[PDB]
Amino acid sequence: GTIYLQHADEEREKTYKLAENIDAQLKRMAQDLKDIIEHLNTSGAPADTSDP
Amino acid sequence: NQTTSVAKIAQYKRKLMDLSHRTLQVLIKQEIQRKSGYAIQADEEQLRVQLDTIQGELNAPTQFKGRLNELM
Amino acid sequence: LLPPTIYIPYLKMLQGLANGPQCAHYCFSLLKVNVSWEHFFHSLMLYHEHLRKDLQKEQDGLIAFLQLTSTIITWSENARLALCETPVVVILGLLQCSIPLKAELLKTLAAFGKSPEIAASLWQSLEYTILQTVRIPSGIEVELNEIESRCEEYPLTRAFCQLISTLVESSFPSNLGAGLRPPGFDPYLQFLRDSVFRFRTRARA
Repeated sequence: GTIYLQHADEEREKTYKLAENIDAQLKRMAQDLKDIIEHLNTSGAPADTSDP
Repeated sequence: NQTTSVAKIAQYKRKLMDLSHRTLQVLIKQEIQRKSGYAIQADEEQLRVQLDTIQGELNAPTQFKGRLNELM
Repeated sequence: LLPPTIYIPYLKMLQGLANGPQCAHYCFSLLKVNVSWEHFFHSLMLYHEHLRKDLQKEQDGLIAFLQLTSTIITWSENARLALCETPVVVILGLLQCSIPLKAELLKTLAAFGKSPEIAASLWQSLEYTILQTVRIPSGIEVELNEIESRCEEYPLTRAFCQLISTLVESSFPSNLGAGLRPPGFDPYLQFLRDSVFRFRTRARA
């Protein structure tokens, strides 16, 4: 609120906003990769998953 | 106690990661609002060089496309 | 007597001698005519370079140098301009350096400040000397920061106030700070918010 009662503008902030999304994004991706691996594992022998 | 207590450990861990994201986000906004000031550069660009690299690396091209979904 | 310590006490002793408006005048002439004022500023200039290039004995010498210049400049007349133009440029340069001293040069600078229009060199020095490092966003706080960064310690502030009191007495340049920042005198007053807001919570009455 304080900063708003100032001259104006905000800046060089975007870069960080990019950094967090950038850092965040791969986290997105790890999940997807996890979501793949499980599927691959799932594709594997039938009639009894519960066997030894 | 142990088998259904895994719940707390997993829950705790996720909470940790979300708090980490907020920690980082609050950490980041304390460096845009106090910090411009429009001072900011020096070390910053180096951060910024690292970040640039990693980011469109990723992008682009290459990776995404091809790979993820030749696989899916 | 050249020995640094003798030299500094010599400066102090003379300050004491400078007392009357009349005596002050003689002290002015002593250096000017029959050690010269120029040598004195030179010493200050040299110390300045040594200090910055590098980045108690000196404090003794410098403190004395300033004590003396202050005493005379205060008790003088048209002469003030002459000393002003010359220590003004050098004193300004010294202020940029950290120094313990900052306040003291500000006090001396103030003595130099003249009553008339020819304040302008002084205002520019001050604005330039707050503005230079600071990065100002378009808000108010960034401006306060410029002052706070530079005027770190108590002596620095008191000196600053004396200089400002003098310059503000009756005048300043239009569109001050033009080029670098939002112009005008206003940010200085904001700074006082930092000061007399704080004052209530001094140390030390």
